[PDB]
Amino acid sequence: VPTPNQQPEVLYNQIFINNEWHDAVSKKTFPTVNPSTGDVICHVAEGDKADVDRAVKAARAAFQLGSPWRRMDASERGRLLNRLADLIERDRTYLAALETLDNGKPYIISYLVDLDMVLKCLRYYAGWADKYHGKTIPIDGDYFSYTRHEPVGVCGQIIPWNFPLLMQAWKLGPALATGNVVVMKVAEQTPLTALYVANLIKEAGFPPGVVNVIPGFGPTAGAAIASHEDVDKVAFTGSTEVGHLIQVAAGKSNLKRVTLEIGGKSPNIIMSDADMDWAVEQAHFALFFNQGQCCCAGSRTFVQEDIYAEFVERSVARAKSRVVGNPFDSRTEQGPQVDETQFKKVLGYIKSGKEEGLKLLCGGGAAADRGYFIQPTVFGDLQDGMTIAKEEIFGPVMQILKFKSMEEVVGRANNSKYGLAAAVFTKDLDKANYLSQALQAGTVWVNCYDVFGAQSPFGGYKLSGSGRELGEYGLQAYTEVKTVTVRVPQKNS
Amino acid sequence: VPTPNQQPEVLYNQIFINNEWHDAVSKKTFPTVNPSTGDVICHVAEGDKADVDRAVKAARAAFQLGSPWRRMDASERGRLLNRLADLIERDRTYLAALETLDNGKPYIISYLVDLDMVLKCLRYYAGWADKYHGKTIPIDGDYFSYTRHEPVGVCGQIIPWNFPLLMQAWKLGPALATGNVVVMKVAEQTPLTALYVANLIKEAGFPPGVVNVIPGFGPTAGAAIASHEDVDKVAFTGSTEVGHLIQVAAGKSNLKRVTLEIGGKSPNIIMSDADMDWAVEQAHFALFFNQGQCCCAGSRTFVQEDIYAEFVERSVARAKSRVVGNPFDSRTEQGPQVDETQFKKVLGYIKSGKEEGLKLLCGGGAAADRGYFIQPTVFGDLQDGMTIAKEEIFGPVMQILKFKSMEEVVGRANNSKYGLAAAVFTKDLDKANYLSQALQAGTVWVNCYDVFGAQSPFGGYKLSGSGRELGEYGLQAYTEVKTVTVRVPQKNS
Amino acid sequence: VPTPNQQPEVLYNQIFINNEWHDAVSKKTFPTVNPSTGDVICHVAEGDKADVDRAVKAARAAFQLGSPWRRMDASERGRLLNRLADLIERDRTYLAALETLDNGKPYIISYLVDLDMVLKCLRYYAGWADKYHGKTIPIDGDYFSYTRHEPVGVCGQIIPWNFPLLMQAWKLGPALATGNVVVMKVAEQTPLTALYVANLIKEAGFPPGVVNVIPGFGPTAGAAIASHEDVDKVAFTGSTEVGHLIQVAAGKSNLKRVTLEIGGKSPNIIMSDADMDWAVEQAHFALFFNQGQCCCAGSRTFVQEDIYAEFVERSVARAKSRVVGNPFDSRTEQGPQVDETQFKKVLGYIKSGKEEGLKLLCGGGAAADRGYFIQPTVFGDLQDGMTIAKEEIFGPVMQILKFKSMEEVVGRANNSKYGLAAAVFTKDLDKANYLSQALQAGTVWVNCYDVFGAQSPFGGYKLSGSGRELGEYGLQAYTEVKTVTVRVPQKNS
Amino acid sequence: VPTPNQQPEVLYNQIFINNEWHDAVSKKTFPTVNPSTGDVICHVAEGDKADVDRAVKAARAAFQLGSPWRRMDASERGRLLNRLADLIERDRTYLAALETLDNGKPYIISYLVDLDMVLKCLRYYAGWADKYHGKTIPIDGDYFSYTRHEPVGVCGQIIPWNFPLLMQAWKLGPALATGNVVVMKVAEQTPLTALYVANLIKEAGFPPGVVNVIPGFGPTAGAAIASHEDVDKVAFTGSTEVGHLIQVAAGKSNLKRVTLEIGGKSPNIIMSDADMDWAVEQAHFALFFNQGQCCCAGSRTFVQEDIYAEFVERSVARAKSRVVGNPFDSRTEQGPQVDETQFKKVLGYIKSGKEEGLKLLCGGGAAADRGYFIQPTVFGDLQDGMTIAKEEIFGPVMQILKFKSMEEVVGRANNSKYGLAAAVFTKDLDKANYLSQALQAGTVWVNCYDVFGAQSPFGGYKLSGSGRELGEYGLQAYTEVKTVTVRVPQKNS
Ligand SMILES: NC(=O)c1ccc[n+]([C@@H]2O[C@H](COP(=O)([O-])OP(=O)(O)OC[C@H]3O[C@@H](n4cnc5c(N)ncnc54)[C@H](O)[C@@H]3O)[C@@H](O)[C@H]2O)c1
Ligand SMILES: [Sm+3]
Ligand SMILES: [Sm+3]
Ligand SMILES: [Sm+3]
Ligand SMILES: [Sm+3]
Repeated sequence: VPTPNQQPEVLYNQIFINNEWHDAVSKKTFPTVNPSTGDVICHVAEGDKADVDRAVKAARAAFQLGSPWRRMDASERGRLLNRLADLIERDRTYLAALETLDNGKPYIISYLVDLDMVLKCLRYYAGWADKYHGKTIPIDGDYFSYTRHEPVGVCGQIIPWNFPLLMQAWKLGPALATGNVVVMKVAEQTPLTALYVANLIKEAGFPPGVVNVIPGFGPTAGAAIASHEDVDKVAFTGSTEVGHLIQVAAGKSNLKRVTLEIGGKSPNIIMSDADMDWAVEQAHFALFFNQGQCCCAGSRTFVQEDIYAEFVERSVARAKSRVVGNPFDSRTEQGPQVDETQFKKVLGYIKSGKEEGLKLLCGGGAAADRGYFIQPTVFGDLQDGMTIAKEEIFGPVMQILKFKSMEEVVGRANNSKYGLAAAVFTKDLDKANYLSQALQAGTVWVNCYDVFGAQSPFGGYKLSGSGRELGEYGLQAYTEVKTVTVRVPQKNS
Repeated sequence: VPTPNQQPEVLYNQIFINNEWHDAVSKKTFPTVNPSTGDVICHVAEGDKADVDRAVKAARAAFQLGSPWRRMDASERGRLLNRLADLIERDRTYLAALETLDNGKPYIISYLVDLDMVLKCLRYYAGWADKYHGKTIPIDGDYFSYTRHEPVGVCGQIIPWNFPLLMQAWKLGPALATGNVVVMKVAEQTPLTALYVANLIKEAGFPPGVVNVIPGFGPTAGAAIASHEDVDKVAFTGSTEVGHLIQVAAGKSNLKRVTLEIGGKSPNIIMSDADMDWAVEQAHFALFFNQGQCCCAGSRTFVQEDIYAEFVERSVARAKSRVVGNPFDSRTEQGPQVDETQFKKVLGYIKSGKEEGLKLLCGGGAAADRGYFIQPTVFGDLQDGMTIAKEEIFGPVMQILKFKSMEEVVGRANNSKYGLAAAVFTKDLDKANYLSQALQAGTVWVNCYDVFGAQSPFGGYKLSGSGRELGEYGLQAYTEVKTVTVRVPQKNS
Repeated sequence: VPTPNQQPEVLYNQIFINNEWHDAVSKKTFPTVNPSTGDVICHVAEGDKADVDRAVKAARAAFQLGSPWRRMDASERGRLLNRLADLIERDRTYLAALETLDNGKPYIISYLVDLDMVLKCLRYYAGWADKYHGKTIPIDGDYFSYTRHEPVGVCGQIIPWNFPLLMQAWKLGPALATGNVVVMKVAEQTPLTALYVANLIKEAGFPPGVVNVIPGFGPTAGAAIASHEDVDKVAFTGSTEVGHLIQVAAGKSNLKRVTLEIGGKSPNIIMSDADMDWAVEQAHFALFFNQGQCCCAGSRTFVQEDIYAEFVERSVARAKSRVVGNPFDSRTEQGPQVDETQFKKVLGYIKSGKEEGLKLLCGGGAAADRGYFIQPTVFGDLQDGMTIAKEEIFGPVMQILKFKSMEEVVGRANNSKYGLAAAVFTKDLDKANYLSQALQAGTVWVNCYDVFGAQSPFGGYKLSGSGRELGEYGLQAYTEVKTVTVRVPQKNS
Repeated sequence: VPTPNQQPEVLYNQIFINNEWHDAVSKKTFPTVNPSTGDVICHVAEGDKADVDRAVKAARAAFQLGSPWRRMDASERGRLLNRLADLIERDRTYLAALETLDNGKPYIISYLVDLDMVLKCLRYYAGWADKYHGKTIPIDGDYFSYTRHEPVGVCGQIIPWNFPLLMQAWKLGPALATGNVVVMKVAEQTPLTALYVANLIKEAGFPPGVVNVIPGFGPTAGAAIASHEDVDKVAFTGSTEVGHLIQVAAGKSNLKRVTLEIGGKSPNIIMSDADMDWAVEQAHFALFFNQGQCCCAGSRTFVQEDIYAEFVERSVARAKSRVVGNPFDSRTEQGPQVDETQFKKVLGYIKSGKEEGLKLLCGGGAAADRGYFIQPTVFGDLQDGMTIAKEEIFGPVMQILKFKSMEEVVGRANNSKYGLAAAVFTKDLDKANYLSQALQAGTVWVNCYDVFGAQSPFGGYKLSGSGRELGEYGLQAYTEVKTVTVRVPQKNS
């Protein structure tokens, strides 16, 4: 991994509309902070409804029948998505460092994980551009019926701050591959990298208006997109709380298509026959990954009684060794929580757990006096009714529950409003299969966790979402089907 | 066509839950009227939230992992759907007669069109039960990734009164084929036929709880389903106005999946090289079909100037010959409008058109003093800004507009909030191709209209809906994808 | 199971062409024998090239563009396939008894297994008729490219005698569902049942010429189809030896499409962790099923040393209790071998095994002096180089080999020219996964054997075939793709 | 178009096996000639059975389970294909020049057409690598059935000389995208470019043994692959004559999978309402393109009598202006015929036509005394029974036939053993629709010709082939389906 620049230059910090950078109509700006220090990195333009409106107009124009983007070859769309990937790889070290600076996650991770996954995502959807065929349908009568899978139109895409570059990639990949136009609202906590990529979009040769990126706040620029009378589809990734708002906004207005990838409280079921060493390390990763700031985190580790104590002993030991520190330090495994708000938020949960009567196995407190660092906390002997066993903590706080039978664990694991993911650690074939099928989750990892693939769909089962976001499934939400039934002289098979 | 019984006996008039008939919790009932006479056919149980809740519980139970329906083989689901089809065909004369008595549409149509389309739909989806495969995905790393296309859960389906039996079949086919459970709310204006088929479902051998039919009112039983914390998905077909409500209800509550098949103001573009005889008859059919009570009706007939006068003269002549009368009379082409409220509503539009300054070419008034009959009205020389040229009349009121160029007609045709369908009559290949691609509609009929096929998707492009309802596409909304990524010792191609 | 008629009346015994029964052009006939007695059931007309040519002519005519069959709705094709299934079910008792009478297999099997699987197959493909869509392709340039999945043409289908009715159904289902015409050659050992179904085809309402069934001999009628200048595609199921002949014939002549489903030597790998009770019973079933006359039979039972002795002991015990007798007796598990030729052939193999130096664990000799009955033989301590461990015996002769490691078993199991199927019995997830992927077989059963599903494909990996025969895959070989690229004034997404 | 090097350096002229260049086992070589001069470009190694065997071994090893290639991620396969495309583009000018030097086609065409199509094809299939999913099948009973789309194995691919680089790309694209290994036999008349790309494969980072290129002769190296006991599948593109041989070879040997892309005699139907200017130029292109050396050339131009005379007059004038000359001259439209053998072969046909009694409208003779140049010949008033109207000329010799009705032209156009392509020029929608469905051709071009797209399949209907070569269809032939049915404790929907 290339040596990063612990202070990457911030080259772009405005609103990107029509391959041009401009300030907010109000000239307002908001600060972005480096979570590791608490110092302001720079000031980004504060987009609002006016800027959203301007962007939507730009996007609508770019989507007009006969525009370069509409007329462009599907193959060339894939070409552009690949060119974008190339530029991103060219600037891999810069983007990784900027990501870590803006987000807090370990540089090594931003580089080897995030950027790799961004590249693999864009490159994956570049190949889908000219392969998402429609169908010729054998209708009754003397007709020739077929379907056109055309773009849904102007797509509003709102993303969170946990995986800035990646969440952007997840949205842009299928949207652009299907020939859609975009008006994206990036998280105010981490806007720096998306803006840089926005410029790479221009450099890649994307037609003006195709991708519009607007930095700003939620109920401001985000809501402006959600209830816009000219945004055809909205893709939202964030809190379940805001998810409700997004959906309600669509109903009250444009009646635009909605897809939501939201919160979770994923159960991590460990059976007695599970390989301990593996089950332990993966259980650690499943929850602490990305400062515990992951939607599909295994927030409820259900360990079978026969191995509970042992597992617990090992989980605590691993949490005890987990190195928290400067994101840029090669040996730092845990960086700071994205921001103070999230910092105090997490601590509030640690407080709740202790108060509701939980076995605090690892120190639940700040790890430093400067950045927003929190100690890898592990709570033992959890009860389903406890807040920390119900609510998404989104911080390095592990919950370890004990179960006896599978009949029992299935019911318990499924007893949640969330249903984004789950995992099963077992050596037995039948137990793996039975559980996979019984768990009401968008993704069930067997003998592993957090395994993401551009080719495999991701999504929620209940209040954790609707619609899938990767693979061929990711193209569906970005397609408007058109049936054309033509009368023919005489139909034949 | 078998001679019907002008007065079919109403055998079922209660709430169907768990293969059993019960009265409403409140014991309240509401009358159902025969639009041809204005007399009450009988009184149906008035379902409300309480009944909806009891139906949802029955549905949830039927969906329980390990229940007969869950464990049932996909093939047997197809068997049950076919069995249902057979029983419906067995009772074809009865159901067509009852349909006509409760709805108003001509008996010949109920029999040859509706009932035929009902059978073709169910029989089509019976074949999909065991064929909607999931996928094995070539993911990166040593894993085995695949997807499970599982049922979405408890499906709430709300249908209108224009095609009672058909709208029900449109909903039940894909829902049942995919292994889902149903809580259906039937239109208060025409509940009788749905209830009969409800019992046929029991007789077919469908497990109790799988399909629950609730007769009642909209803001009552309908809203109860839309905002239910235990209904996983809602499928709505009705007005765009109510559609907003359905979507907002979902966001404020369960965040359930939503699909909307709503209103329209479909344009019927007639080019000068169109075969007159055909273009005229089909343009007549396009708007007057089913008492003009059709979502995708060609409510805006744009005739190219070069043939405008001639076309209009023939349109009016055709309207003048259109026989309005007793739906049971074999020569009756037009029955009465579903109910007085719709009656008064249609006349209100004829009034608007006149006042807005339109060429009333065919008498716009009642056609009788008994039932709810209205004269096949034809308005000529319409202007896009006129209400009747903007709003969905849903009655036998034809609007004929004139255009010069295609560039112009494309823009005008597309100038609408709706986008459910459209059609183009031409002998020219390039004009057919160009327009079909240019019209923002879920269905574009070329040289025909109202051609529906169980195998071809149907849906709206803007405020006319979201999601498709037929063909393979009709299965999507009823599927919940599950990605199972299993770690393997060593992956190989 | 309905009490059969020990002596079913043979109603049809000629050549079926154009919904009509006629004798062979030569008026020749050949006898069909009841293997349980050795007595002639009746005499069937002997078709040859002359009759095949007449049939092909009939088929070609029925395939003419504009014929009722070509113009027929895809849904109607499905309707006809369903009608055929219904009639077959109506005559289930008769067909089962006739099957047993002419084949030898136990009546209970013919009824509960064969006939059920025939119904399930036809019913499955009925649903495929109107669902095998083509595609609209997003080609570069101003074009509208799409594909038509049309019938391949005149299909010659040659079947074996092991599962008469079933093999017929496997061929007819996909052929007719895709709109093709048929020229079928039925096994001279068991032509009776196929002929009866042939007439049910007529009764179902199938257009004349669409399905032509020709009873006769191999190098006679079979070869006549194989090298016919007007047969578009040949589907063969038989011996690997004849398979070579069929493909060579195609290349020599019409260059028609070829698919072969041939012989096997399927390995059954039982690992130490396997549940004995089940592994032993399924291992018994995997080999002895249908008088050991099954292409995918587990002809090489590789038992892991740690449980070899124990396993063998039980295999033998089960072999010893295996009831061989009158197919019509409820207690009969094993009927006679199809015919004398196969009887002597099987005995030859038992002879071989003994001479090759094998542990004869169960008597390898005739079980009666009347019909063609053979004692369920079990050979222990087999060596890969032994003929009985190499060649397809096709009789109740069990081979039990011993293995130590997976690495070793994989290589050994794969060391065969055949590759039709394999099975793995384990409780371990990783072993199941690893083996499934490592075994070069068209079907790998895990913890079960001979599990067939109309929805899952079946086929060979090497000298055991080419192409798949069930599920959606079974439609491929019966489809001819046509790309239509039309010039459009202006292409848009 | 960059100025080429009229004498590009030949850097590679040996056999490529294991990313290494070696001479033939016999040390024999054969000359490769420049058709424009008749002078020898250089000497290439003459591969034979021995070298094929060597290559097969290399490929077999590269395909071993656990190999870098077998273990490689499908995405990485796509990455390698894209890497190869980049290297090919990097050397576009060199490759174009070398292609022209060894083939004879105009440099401008090699550059803007051939190389462009080469890049487009490879880049297209790069995207397929991780997208050709298998499926999870809803089988009956307590099982989990799914399919694995695995590589077929060692693929032998034999290509002709008309589009050297492109034919290679058509084979390599799907083969490599699906994870297969290759043993390719390149045309003795034009081996130079394939060999250079062979080295670029090495440079791209492809594992050794994955692609082996062998220059040599047909009945020698070609047949050695066709009848190899270890080549799992053979893909052939060449003459129908040799096609028979290839298929026969497969049947006599390994029983390997076969796909043939062979000769044609495509009809070009021009209706009276066809735009003359366009129909005339397209008709010219359709036959003369690539020195008339194109499999799907419109060698039977059926002009509707009403426009016959006029069309012919225009066709002749066009042929009369067609510039034949030095392939490297910007003004050259027609280069020399690949080789003397083909040169005399074409002249033989011109002699035939004259003798058969045809209207020689344009000089049917050599165009120069140096290279292999032939004058753009046009024969008028052709009769279906004439040799030149039946046999593939494969040179610049146009056949113009006259027809009266559609019914007539359909039957005539279809009266051929070939069925590779066809075209229809009409302004009428119904005529276009009717004919497209009526013509038995793998591709029917409407108002255009020779329009190829990596996304749309190409193939023959009769003696012109079997199987398709582009789009998703191109992956089918390179996939081996494996059904894995696992027993599960309890199956649920
Ligand atoms: N893959 C499968 O689906 C499948 C299924 C069942 C059986 N089989 C295989 O079939 C064989 C058992 O059946 P069989 O003894 O009847 O096979 P067989 O080769 O002797 O003959 C089978 C069919 O082909 C015909 N035929 C025979 N010789 C012919 C020739 N020279 N040219 C053209 N047609 C000819 C026969 O008359 C009969 O109709 C075994 O190899 C078994 O494994 C395969
Ligand atoms: Sm927030
Ligand atoms: Sm209402
Ligand atoms: Sm034989
Ligand atoms: Sm040759």
